[PDB]
Amino acid sequence: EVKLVESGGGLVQPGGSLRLSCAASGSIFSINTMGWYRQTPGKQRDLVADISSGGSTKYGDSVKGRFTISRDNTKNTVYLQMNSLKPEDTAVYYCYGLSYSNDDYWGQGTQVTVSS
Amino acid sequence: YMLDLQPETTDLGIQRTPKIQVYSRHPAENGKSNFLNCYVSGFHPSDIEVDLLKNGERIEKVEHSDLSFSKDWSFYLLYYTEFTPTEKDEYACRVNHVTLSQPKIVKWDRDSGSHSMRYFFTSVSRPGRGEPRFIAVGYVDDTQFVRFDSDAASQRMEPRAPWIEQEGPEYWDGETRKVKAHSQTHRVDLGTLRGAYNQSEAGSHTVQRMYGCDVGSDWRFLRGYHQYAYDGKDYIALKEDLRSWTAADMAAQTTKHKWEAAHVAEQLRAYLEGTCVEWLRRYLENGKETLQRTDAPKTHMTHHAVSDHEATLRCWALSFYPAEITLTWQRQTQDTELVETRPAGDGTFQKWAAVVVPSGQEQRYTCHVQHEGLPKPLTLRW
Repeated sequence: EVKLVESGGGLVQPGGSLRLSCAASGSIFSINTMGWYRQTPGKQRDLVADISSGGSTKYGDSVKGRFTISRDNTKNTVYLQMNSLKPEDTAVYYCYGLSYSNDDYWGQGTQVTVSS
Repeated sequence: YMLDLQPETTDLGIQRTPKIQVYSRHPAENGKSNFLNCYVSGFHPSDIEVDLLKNGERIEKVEHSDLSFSKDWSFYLLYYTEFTPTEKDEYACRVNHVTLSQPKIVKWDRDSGSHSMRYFFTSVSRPGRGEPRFIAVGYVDDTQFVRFDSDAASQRMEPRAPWIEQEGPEYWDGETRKVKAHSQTHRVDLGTLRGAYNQSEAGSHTVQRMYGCDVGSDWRFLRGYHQYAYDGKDYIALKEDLRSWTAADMAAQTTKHKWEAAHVAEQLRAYLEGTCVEWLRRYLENGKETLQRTDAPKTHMTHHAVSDHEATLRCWALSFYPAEITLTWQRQTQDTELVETRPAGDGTFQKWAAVVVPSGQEQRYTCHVQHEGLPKPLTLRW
């Protein structure tokens, strides 16, 4: 029903930055919370940052202070400013969204690599 | 009242996915204050991230119970919050765990006897994050009454039941001293078991410890336990006779001989056969209004059409204590859904059984409710 378009990944030097963007399709009333998870070396994915349509934010402990999520509520699009990137931040970052009925939608992901 | 052994006495010489349930404490009513619960159980290891969602966004003030585990060493937790449900609002629970490739979402579908005292201890190593996480809880039957969390600010053993708050400073100073010794034991055993299994110093591991005593309706000693587990698997345990040990692998055999030569079992036997039951009797008397009560199940039935031909009948049982209960459908051990008993958050428990019956044959099915708080077993029908 809902599609998530992701952009802004790629290669970056240590200490550099990157701005991820995620846009949801459909009606503006189709999506509330939007954010990012990132793939761990193992099976699971870990919370990076998410934001509600009202602006309430939550960050994972690994990215507190360096990462910042913002929202453009006229187009249901969120942005993730990733500062001070380290090799430990290298992963596939999945955009996700929650419908107002608690239905979750997941994007294909964007690879992020931090050099040595 | 915990064990009080010297620290050197008890020195030492599998991943499960959580089951999830979302429900309210009481039947949902418009404008009536309630509590939204998310009960995760049967998972290992203990690290888990549980969120409560309202209309597709996180609920801020969410509380959870203290970490405990069952007989198979799998953990269980209850996440809850106070809420007033209205017409439009929708609720769910999101759980993340090492066994899940992505967080799982479960929506809130709005439409005389024996006694025991238990103590559970969990220690999880945190390489580089600091000292291991230590959590200890005490139970009298299905009621938690004390707690300790190494990450809490008090660094004290804290009451979790009204009848234990009567105890004086000598009691709480002693329990705080004993629970810190339990933590130091697990702290050393984590470094010991790591090298005993040739594991790296960068991974996280878990040590679990359980002991307690059972008494009959005459409050006389029945059985005692003292079990130890490493990473969710049995390590060493005290036999029912309380004088011999049951070890699993080779490293546990080494601990078995060091404990046999130091006569550890006799010190444990004296506590379980004497001290454990003595203070269990004191708790049962001091909390007689709570621990010796028998709350009868408040029952009712619901009917939900599934395919306009087959219809689902659900037998409910709510607000009952203790947790032991039997629910059966009589036309039938097949095509009958029986859910796990779950805590309500106020000391009571819940359970329901379901039966898919053909439309028109509703009055040909009966539900039987067997509870020790019920004089005569109830029989319910639509």
